[PDB]
Amino acid sequence: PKYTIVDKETCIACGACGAAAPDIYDYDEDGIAYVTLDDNQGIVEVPDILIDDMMDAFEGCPTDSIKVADEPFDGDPNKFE
Ligand SMILES: *SCCNC(=O)CCNC(=O)[C@H](O)C(C)(C)COP(=O)(O)OP(=O)(O)OC[C@H]1O[C@@H](n2cnc3c(N)ncnc32)[C@H](O)[C@@H]1OP(=O)(O)O
Ligand code: F3S
Repeated sequence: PKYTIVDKETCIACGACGAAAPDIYDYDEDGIAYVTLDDNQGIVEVPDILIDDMMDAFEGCPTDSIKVADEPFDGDPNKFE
């Protein structure tokens, strides 16, 4: 399975992610992206139908704040860094 999460400390509101995968990434009140599947905790498996969009957002983010992994992040966007 794939999991995704936004590192809110490195996100600078580039806005590429919400457009590429609106069913995965949205913006909080401060304009910072987060994953709507699981309240940005990187624990819900990304639906198969949304993998391509996820990849588009992952590749498009200028700050590499979107992370993609094969195991849950359990809330830590830098777990695999
Ligand atoms: S990043 C936010 C803080 N930065 C700024 O405000 C920077 C001013 N913008 C820039 O200098 C350029 O936008 C970036 C991309 C930061 C540096 O350019 P890149 O050469 O790395 O190039 P890309 O052009 O491929 O970025 C493409 C995409 O970025 C998304 N995008 C660009 N500009 C915007 C705005 N204004 N709003 C939303 N998205 C924007 C698009 O998703 C686009 O990429 P896709 O790969 O097609 O999804
Ligand atoms: S900088 Fe933030 S707004 Fe989305 S494209 Fe990258 S996570």
